[PDB]
Amino acid sequence: ADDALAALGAQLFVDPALSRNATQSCATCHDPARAFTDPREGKAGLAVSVGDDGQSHGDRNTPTLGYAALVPAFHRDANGKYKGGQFWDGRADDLKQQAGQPMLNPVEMAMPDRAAVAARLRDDPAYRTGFEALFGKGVLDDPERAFDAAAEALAAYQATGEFSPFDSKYDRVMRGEEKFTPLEEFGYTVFITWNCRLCHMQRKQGVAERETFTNFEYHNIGLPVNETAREASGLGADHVDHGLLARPGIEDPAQSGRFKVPSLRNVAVTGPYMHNGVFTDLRTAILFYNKYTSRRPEAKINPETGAPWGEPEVARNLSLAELQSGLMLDDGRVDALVAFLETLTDRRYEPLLEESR
Amino acid sequence: ADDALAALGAQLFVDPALSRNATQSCATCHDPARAFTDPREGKAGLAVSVGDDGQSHGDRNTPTLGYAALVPAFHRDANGKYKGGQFWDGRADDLKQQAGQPMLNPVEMAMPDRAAVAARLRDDPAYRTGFEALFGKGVLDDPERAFDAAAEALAAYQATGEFSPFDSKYDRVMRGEEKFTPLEEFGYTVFITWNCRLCHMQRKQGVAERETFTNFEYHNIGLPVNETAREASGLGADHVDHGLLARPGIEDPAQSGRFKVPSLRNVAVTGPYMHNGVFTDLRTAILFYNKYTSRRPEAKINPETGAPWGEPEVARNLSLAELQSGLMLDDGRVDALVAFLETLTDRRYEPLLE
Amino acid sequence: QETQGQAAARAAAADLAAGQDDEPRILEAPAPDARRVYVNDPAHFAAVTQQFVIDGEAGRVIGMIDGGFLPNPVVADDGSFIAHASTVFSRIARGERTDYVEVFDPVTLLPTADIELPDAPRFLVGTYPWMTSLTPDGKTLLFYQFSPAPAVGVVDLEGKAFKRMLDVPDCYHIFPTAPDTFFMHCRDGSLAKVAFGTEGTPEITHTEVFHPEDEFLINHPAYSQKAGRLVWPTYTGKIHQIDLSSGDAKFLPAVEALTEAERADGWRPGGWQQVAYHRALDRIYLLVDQRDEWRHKTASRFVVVLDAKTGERLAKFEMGHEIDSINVSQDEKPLLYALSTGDKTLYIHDAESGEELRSVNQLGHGPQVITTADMG
Amino acid sequence: AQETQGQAAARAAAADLAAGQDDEPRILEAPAPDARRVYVNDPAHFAAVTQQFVIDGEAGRVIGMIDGGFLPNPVVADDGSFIAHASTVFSRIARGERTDYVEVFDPVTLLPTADIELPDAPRFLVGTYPWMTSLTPDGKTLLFYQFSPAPAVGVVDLEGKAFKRMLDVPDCYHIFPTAPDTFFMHCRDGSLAKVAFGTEGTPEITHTEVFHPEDEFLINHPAYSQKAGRLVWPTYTGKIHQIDLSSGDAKFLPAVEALTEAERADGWRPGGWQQVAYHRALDRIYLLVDQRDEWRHKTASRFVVVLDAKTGERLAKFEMGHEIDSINVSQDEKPLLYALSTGDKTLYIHDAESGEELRSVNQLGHGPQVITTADMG
Amino acid sequence: TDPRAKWVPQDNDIQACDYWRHCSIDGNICDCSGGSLTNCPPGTKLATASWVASCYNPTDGQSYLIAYRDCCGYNVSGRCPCLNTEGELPVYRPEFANDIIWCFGAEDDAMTYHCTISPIVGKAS
Amino acid sequence: TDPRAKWVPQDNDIQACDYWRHCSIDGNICDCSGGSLTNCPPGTKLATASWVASCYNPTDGQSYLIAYRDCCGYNVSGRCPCLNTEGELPVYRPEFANDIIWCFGAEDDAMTYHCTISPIVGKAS
Ligand code: HEC
Ligand code: HEC
Ligand code: HEC
Ligand code: HEC
Ligand SMILES: [Ca+2]
Ligand SMILES: [Ca+2]
Ligand code: NA
Ligand code: NA
Repeated sequence: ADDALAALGAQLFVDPALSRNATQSCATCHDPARAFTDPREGKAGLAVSVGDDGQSHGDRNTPTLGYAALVPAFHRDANGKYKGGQFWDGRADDLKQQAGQPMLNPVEMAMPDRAAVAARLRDDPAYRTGFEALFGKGVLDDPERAFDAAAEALAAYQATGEFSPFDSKYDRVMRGEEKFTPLEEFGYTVFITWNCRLCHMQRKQGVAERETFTNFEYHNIGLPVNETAREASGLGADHVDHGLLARPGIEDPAQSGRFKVPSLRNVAVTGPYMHNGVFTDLRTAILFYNKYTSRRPEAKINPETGAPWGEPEVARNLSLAELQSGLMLDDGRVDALVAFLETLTDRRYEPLLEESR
Repeated sequence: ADDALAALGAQLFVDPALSRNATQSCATCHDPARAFTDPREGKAGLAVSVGDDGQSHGDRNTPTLGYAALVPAFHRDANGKYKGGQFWDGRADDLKQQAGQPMLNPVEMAMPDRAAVAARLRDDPAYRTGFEALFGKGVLDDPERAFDAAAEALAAYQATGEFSPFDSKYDRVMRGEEKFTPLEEFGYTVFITWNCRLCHMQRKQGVAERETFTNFEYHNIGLPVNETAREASGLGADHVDHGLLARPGIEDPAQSGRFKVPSLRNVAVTGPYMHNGVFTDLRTAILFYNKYTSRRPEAKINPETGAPWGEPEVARNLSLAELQSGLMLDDGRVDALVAFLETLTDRRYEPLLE
Repeated sequence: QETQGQAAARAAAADLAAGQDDEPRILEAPAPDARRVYVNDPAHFAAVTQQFVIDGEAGRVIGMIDGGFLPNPVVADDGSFIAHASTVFSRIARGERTDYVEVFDPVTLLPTADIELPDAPRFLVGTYPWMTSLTPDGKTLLFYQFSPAPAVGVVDLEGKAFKRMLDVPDCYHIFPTAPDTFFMHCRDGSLAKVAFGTEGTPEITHTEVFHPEDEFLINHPAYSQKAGRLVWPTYTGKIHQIDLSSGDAKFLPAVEALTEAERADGWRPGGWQQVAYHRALDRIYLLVDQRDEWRHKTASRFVVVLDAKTGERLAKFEMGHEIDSINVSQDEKPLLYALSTGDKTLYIHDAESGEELRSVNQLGHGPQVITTADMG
Repeated sequence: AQETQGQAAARAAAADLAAGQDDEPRILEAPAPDARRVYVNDPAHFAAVTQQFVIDGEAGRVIGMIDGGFLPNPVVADDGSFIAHASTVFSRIARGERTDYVEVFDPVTLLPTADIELPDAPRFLVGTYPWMTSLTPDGKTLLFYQFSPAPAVGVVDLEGKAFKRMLDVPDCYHIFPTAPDTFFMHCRDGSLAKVAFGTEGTPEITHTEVFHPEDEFLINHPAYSQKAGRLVWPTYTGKIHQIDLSSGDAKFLPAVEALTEAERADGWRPGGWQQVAYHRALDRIYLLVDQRDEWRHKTASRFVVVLDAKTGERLAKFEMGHEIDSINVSQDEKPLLYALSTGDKTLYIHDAESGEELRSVNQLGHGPQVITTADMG
Repeated sequence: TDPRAKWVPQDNDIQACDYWRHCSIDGNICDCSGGSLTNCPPGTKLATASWVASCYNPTDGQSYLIAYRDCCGYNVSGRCPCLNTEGELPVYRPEFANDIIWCFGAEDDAMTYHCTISPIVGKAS
Repeated sequence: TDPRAKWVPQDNDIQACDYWRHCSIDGNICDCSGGSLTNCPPGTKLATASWVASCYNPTDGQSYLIAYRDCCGYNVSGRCPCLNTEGELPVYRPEFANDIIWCFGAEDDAMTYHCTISPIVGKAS
């Protein structure tokens, strides 16, 4: 059952029959060979993904599903900080609430409704047998049950060790089964002494048992609009991605422009970066942080364009207290961090490291 | 000898035959019964004195001769402060060089010249004998010698115990013979802890053997012109009294407006005060020092006039480091100071206080 | 038995073991209460100084406030704010001088007002708590100016502005009785009542002379604003108690802290804040020891406690330490605080018995003045 | 044996009283700076205000003091003409608006003759390292290290009394000036960087070769003799790097061991604050050493080894007889060895030859750490 | 108490200079002036920078990474001063150097040193 | 060394708190911070105001008025601190009170206290 439900999810996950035109499965955009992200080229490069219709582009980068099962369900903590949830703006509560969405999203898999999804599941005798053994007879006859069952099978599948194996070098090193290179060890020291750790470590203090390099909080780090992705998405020149403020139920204008801190696990192989896939290279994502600390003019220029980073999409609610650390990362420290962030790659994606390198 | 000399001096000092009209002697202006100052009402009150001639008035107030003999001879000390000498502007070096000047001053005793002074000395058989025994035969037939020897007798006379008796109550208290009244003691304590002792004590530290409540220095304390005295002097309203700078050979502009710190001995009985007699009461003179320290509206007003003190006659070289002590003398402290100053009255003038 | 550092070690070990997460942050001091005690370190005339905020109950430092040269601390009886008149210089101890008043939130210790005092008008003197004083209404702060002449400055803590200087006669110390009036002690041995309008020469009334010229009243009388009791020792332990509630000075019978005998064997008050006054208990505490006439600022190893009404010795404590300054919490069952400048330590005593309960050491360089709120 | 200075004063005051000798109370001038003047700075364990003591080391007498702000860097012009410090104050003691500034002082009247604001609060606030603020050899420029947002060096013109410019440097530390417009720094990678700077323009930065492994640790208080261009840099183990900068480029001198291997085998290590002094005229190194665990390297030491800087030969091992944090020597012949104890707040003044304690100056603040002497001869 | 002896951590009193987390602290322990083991006192401003050390916890046999942080904007507390240097490296390895005033990132530009906190941020490898 | 005992003046060492002229000194002896018995250290500013005391000179049995003057405009010296109170009256008798910072009349309006000199201004009474 705990195995069988994940097993059913495994099948759904790769089944393109869950898309309108049958071209697209979860695996299409969350490609297992690419740490569950989208290797496909669209009108905005790798920044945003193309739906089942073969034309529609999303407005956000497709995030890894690796370690997404470690994120807590979305909640407000006692200090008034929102934490957890799924999607960049935390608008899904958890994996199960997220799962049905790509399915019905006309920009993604674009099934017209629950009833069309159920009908798909029905046509396959393996589903009828797999679903019925877990959820009961006639489950596939009830669109609401079938759709929820599918979401739960998918959520259970993403919670398996296949998605969060913890077998990165970093893990191996924390187990004492090996050591960091000197560069890696310095990256690690920087990471934990500089401001990164104020957002990219599970805990404020103490040691986490299954660290995924995010505190699950929401921060506006002052990223500019990704012009090409925003063109591809068709959302308009006047459109503002309000991040967490777009979550239904969030009204507080202080949440405008804040996004979930992503896990750094497999960061090395899941470029391009940030919620709109604005930066292609890992080192560029790191350099971006120097714009709050460095006085050198170069710190204000995106190295990938040679132009200013650009005005923040949302100029208010910047995490200035954390971002303006009073210390700039020199290049030695940025190299050290890249090396440290690469130790975060799962074993099976270690071969992908060569091409990024 | 020094006795006989002083006794000749004593003869000359009360002799009006040393003035043009023989109407006036040293003692006329420096009246022994008024601590050697001038009791005579002139056109400007007692601010200034009238010469032999009847209408010539001075521009300075007649100082006491008591304790004048303790003042050192004029000199610049190693810190560059001029000290000592005689007259309010230090223009005489010592008593000897001073004595002659009134004899010859046309606004004072007004003898035309030394020889007219000599002739008057001959007229008196007592002087032929007195002078000749001290300075030798023919002293009076020579104007130069006669005049210098007269100045010497006067200087010797002013150096006697009679001019500087050290028998004030202040002196008696410092000898353990008597105590100060609580108020006198308060005033003494105030005098020596406030800025007064920065100028009106002989030494900077240690104990003086014969204190005369002056360091013999020159200071411009910023005094205004004396209105009537200046008019009476006939020196004109264009005139500036530059104090020490008027001493020949003092050329340094910093000394303009500076006057010798008077001895405060007998100060209670030698009003009016300051180089120009501008303040009639001792209290007023004490209060003048508050114009530098006090913020209060009364600071600014001469209480004898009810009006602003007046601009300094000489607006520069004010002794500000000293006068601006930061502290104001209250009523009680000004009381205490008057009480303390009265203890500087010599015994024989103790009856002059009321 | 467990010290505060030890309990802290254990709670920390347990949060680690349990994997408990907590956010590193800025603590708030515990709300001001009766047992809070403030120790001002005038630091032997150092140009900067510290005030320690101390939980008298735990004997724990719960915060600190920096001050300038010989700052005058004030503590609102109601616990709603602390303030001080302080003095800084643009180059440590030299250059342009700024006198100012700062008002602090008593839990975050953040400054809530910073009020420049024109023309550098503070009296710079070893710290006499009553040289700067809050009005009962807490709306005004009055500070003494010695130079060029005795004067009193009026600070509006409500509009956060300096108002003006009051011209007074030859008098010292400031004991506010009301939002427009305060008493001072004069050189002629009276107290002067100063009532200040919004404008004009304040109206000034003298009491009768209440002590001889050769009788010497200490620099640190205890004054309880809420009781209006001005408690004032002389060098010999003769204590003038003055009732100031009613708006005028009723002179209370004079009392003696030491026995006519004891003063024959050389018992005298001595130290800094030589006297404490507990309002509700109506008690005087006095630092005493055997000393020469002219060692009146030295530490004392003994405290005597006497009824403010009768003058009967209620206790004599051997403090066990050289104590310069005493004060007391004004709650019931007060602590008697006994500050040693030399040990730099606040010894916190039970005021009833005199048992040493706890102490907080390392209180600056030469702590001198103990302040407490009167909250009840 | 012998008459203390307070006894000699009592005697002479008594004689002046007896003889009615007058004298004007005034402000003394300090005696002219000389080879035996020693400055002791008291960072006061991070206090917001601090003191420097001007000391006559011959008499063991405090002849002056200079106030400073938060963790000031003192400098003393080698020729005696002035002293200066870079300092930090705040408008409300330790909070509000920060003003970094440099003050120059007349070394006799001790009066400030310059007060130079440093814009944008650029000082490195660190436990006092003498070589984090440095005079050029001609005394006309003061260079101060900045760490935040990145390593940089501020240039201050003491002659025109103005701040000039920040220089961007690599990831490097300390400032050993060698010329009116050049200094060296030590880099994280184990090399030294030479920084040549003009009024404007990108500084000329050159790196020497790496001169120590990543696992050999160079202490924060190397001795640097500007006049000899000798940089004497101990490691944690008492191995001493010597770099000769006197040709205006770095020549690496042979390493000497301050401790023998028996001693190292038995846990002798350098330790303290200013662990090392260098007497220029004798070409001798003084190192505070003691038996200590390897991570107790900032604790006081009780011994000074004196070694010949050319051969590495040990010449003495002095038992200091006190807990010493910092040493330094006068630069004249027959030098004094100054032995400052932060714990005792006392400068012990020793004969550098025999190691014998000669006299001491106590009551030097709260946590005095830094001794500076001028090299005048 | 032999200052030169190998430092021996204890896990039983955080106000003492041998407490295990203080193995590379330099300054004053914030618990002594109104903060706690890992919080700043009222009125001071918590820095975001830190230097780190790996400190052996004799309670659990584990070494932990302790990222020290200063409480800034007040004159030095003067209470519970301590200086330990376990693993402490010279200023050129600033990550591990503890003479630096690590007040960077403190609110209001606070850079004066009041005291230091000793939070754990990870296990040591 | 017994602080409450009679003060015993000596005429043999001015840097000692029992030197005869320091009989009503409060603070620090200027001689220990580079002044002398009657002169200020360099850099400080000599006040013109003073508190006085009659101090007994053991050596001649005479009693001298010492008018203490403050050297101002530096932080307190920290050296040879002393507080004696022979003849010392409370603040409302300021002429004899020594808690006051007698820096009035100091150049440049210097009012911070550094140390105190002990010059004789007269014989007592
Ligand atoms: C491309 C058309 C996609 C297909 C098909 C699927 N996903 Fe996806 N995923 C996509 C994007 C563009 C985003 C981000 C959108 C946003 O608004 O933030 C996502 C996000 C998720 C997440 C959240 C992960 C996180 O927040 O870190 C999960 C758990 C997820 N996707 C799972 C998922 C499943 C189960 C799918 C098939 C049913 C599926 N995705 C399809 C892009 C696309
Ligand atoms: C909170 C103020 C943060 C601090 C400090 C740092 N990071 Fe961050 N990081 C943060 C967020 C909120 C995000 C997503 C921003 C968005 O809107 O998209 C990020 C992202 C990264 C990434 C990209 C990861 C990915 O796209 O999957 C990297 C590589 C990253 N951050 C690294 C990083 C480092 C190295 C930091 C110290 C220099 C650091 N971050 C600080 C939130 C915050
Ligand atoms: C009134 C006309 C006077 C007669 C006659 C004499 N003196 Fe005089 N004396 C008088 C004045 C107005 C002044 C000060 C004038 C000035 O220029 O400052 C003086 C001054 C002296 C002094 C100096 C005293 C001091 O500075 O304190 C001496 C010693 C003195 N006078 C003596 C003196 C003698 C010996 C006389 C007879 C020859 C004599 N004076 C006449 C007023 C008058
Ligand atoms: C130097 C700055 C002085 C200080 C301080 C004080 N006094 Fe003075 N006094 C001074 C001078 C130079 C003079 C003569 C000024 C002039 O131009 O005439 C005086 C005068 C007096 C007098 C008048 C004496 C007389 O007329 O014979 C009195 C009574 C007096 N001074 C008193 C006094 C007191 C009480 C002071 C402290 C408050 C004080 N002086 C300060 C020089 C200086
Ligand atoms: Ca990505
Ligand atoms: Ca007169
Ligand atoms: Na793009
Ligand atoms: Na919303």
